[PDB]
Amino acid sequence: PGASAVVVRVGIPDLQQTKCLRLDPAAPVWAAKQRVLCALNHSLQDALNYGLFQPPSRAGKFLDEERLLQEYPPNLDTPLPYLEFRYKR
Amino acid sequence: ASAVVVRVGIPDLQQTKCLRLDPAAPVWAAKQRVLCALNHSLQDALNYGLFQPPSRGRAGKFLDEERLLQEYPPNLDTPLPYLEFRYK
Amino acid sequence: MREYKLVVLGSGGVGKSALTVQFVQGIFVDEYDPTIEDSYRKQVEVDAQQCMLEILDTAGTQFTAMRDLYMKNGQGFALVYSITAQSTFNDLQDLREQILRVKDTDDVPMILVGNKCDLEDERVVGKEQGQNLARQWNNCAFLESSAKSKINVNEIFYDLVRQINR
Amino acid sequence: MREYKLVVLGSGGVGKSALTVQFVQGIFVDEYDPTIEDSYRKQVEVDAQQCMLEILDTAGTQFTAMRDLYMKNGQGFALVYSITAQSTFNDLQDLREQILRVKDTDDVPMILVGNKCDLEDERVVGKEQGQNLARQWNNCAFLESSAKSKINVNEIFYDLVRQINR
Ligand SMILES: Nc1nc2c(ncn2[C@@H]2O[C@H](COP(=O)(O)OP(=O)(O)OP(=O)(O)O)[C@@H](O)[C@H]2O)c(=O)[nH]1
Ligand SMILES: Nc1nc2c(ncn2[C@@H]2O[C@H](COP(=O)(O)OP(=O)(O)OP(=O)(O)O)[C@@H](O)[C@H]2O)c(=O)[nH]1
Ligand SMILES: [Ca+2]
Ligand SMILES: [Mg+2]
Ligand SMILES: [Mg+2]
Repeated sequence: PGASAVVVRVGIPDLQQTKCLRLDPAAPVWAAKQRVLCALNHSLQDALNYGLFQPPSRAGKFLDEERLLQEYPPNLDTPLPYLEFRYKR
Repeated sequence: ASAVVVRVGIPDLQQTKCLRLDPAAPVWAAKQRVLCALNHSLQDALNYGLFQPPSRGRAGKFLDEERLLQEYPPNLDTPLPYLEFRYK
Repeated sequence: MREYKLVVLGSGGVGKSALTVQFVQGIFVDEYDPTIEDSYRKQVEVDAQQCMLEILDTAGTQFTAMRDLYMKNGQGFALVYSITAQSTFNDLQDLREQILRVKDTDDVPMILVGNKCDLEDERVVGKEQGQNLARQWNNCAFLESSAKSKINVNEIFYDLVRQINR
Repeated sequence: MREYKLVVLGSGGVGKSALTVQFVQGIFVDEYDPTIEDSYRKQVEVDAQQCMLEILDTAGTQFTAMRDLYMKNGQGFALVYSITAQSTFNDLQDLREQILRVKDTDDVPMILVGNKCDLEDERVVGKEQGQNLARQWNNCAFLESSAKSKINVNEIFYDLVRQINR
């Protein structure tokens, strides 16, 4: 990790927020979720039950948290890659 | 609604930080605040847990992450309550 | 191996944390997260001796009971202002007087630090102002630094170690 | 993550190796071991970006075949003299001209370094000599450094990096 970063817009529908964040492509998905949690300023209940989620480009899905973020290629519609943070339980 | 100041030592970084923690929220959420205050300086960060170190009449133990923070009475050693962030 | 208890003090937002994290970790903290009290330990080589530095990064004046315990226990002090805020420079005088009261003497290892010297366009405190203040503090050590540019960062802590050694 | 090819030049004994090792490893090399050619790689953060510095520490002004190679491949050059030795200062003009002739332009990232500034009792080269020289070198960057005191060491290499990014 460490060498690079990529800007990704992250939508949190339960907060009706989106945030653009720098995420580490060579880090696990769980560390990208860690960055999203630290950007929300503890505004989420049961936040640890939320997971990063790829919208349909089709049909969506939660990202495997053990995978490196770069294992999920970006959607090339958007100028910035787009992910969602949704309740996973 | 509430907040209290807790001194958290991270032995693997050899650093300590005073943080405002919510006693009425679960321990995992107090751990979330510790994580956010380290930026990303800790490798393998999620394998760390909040730990009550040994002190006077008190053995060391990892805090149960599903209990509310306030269910662990603070140690009486220091002016501020003291916890550590330790690898598992 | 000897230990040195160093204390970074100053008003809020001047760069106390960024100077400390720059020195200890080699990264620049672009965020402003208000500190209550942070401690760092780091082993370095100073004048060919291995040294254990204990750096206490403190809050902005807030926490007045805590202040007396880190003033009694610190061996050397970095007094930090920002060259872009006059108010943070004026606050440094009552801060040094409190170190001298608590320790009962004026021979206290000390360095005055004007931080954010990379922000020339926003300079409000001229360099000569800082040099004059250091001189009236019993010819105190004086540096202009930049945590963002990594200019004169380690020089701050190495000079306190040297003052402690002498 | 970009790579920066930095070259440290100067006559023998001015402190080319000590500066490099102080910056790379954080220790002071008290020995004088005559250098043929050493290289070091170190990942550092400069101006919020991770950078891979490759630092080439050269022989005296000597091993001519290698000298032509690191002048064509180097991106930034630190020209080092000792403040205790006037001849090592006089030696630098020729170097600066050799570099420019090989690059075929005067727009070459460069920094002039007066090392051993801790040795005030042995100074023969005034700071203003180095300032005037640097001015003649199209307002070249200029620093007085001490590899022994760790004063203005990282500032040398970080300034080269900023020059290359421009
Ligand atoms: N341009 C510039 N900005 C700086 C410099 N140092 C700190 N800053 C910024 O100024 C703000 C204040 O930084 P802090 O280090 O948090 O200041 P502090 O309040 O003295 O430190 P604390 O102990 O945490 O309270 C931060 O956003 C820094 O990124 C500097 O040298 N140059
Ligand atoms: N007092 C003092 N001595 C220094 C300083 N820097 C280097 N020296 C000493 O000067 C001698 C020569 O240092 P080197 O770093 O080997 O000089 P150099 O010939 O330019 O380096 P090479 O590329 O290895 O040949 C060594 O004994 C150093 O310890 C300094 O900043 N202050
Ligand atoms: Ca330095
Ligand atoms: Mg701060
Ligand atoms: Mg040598």
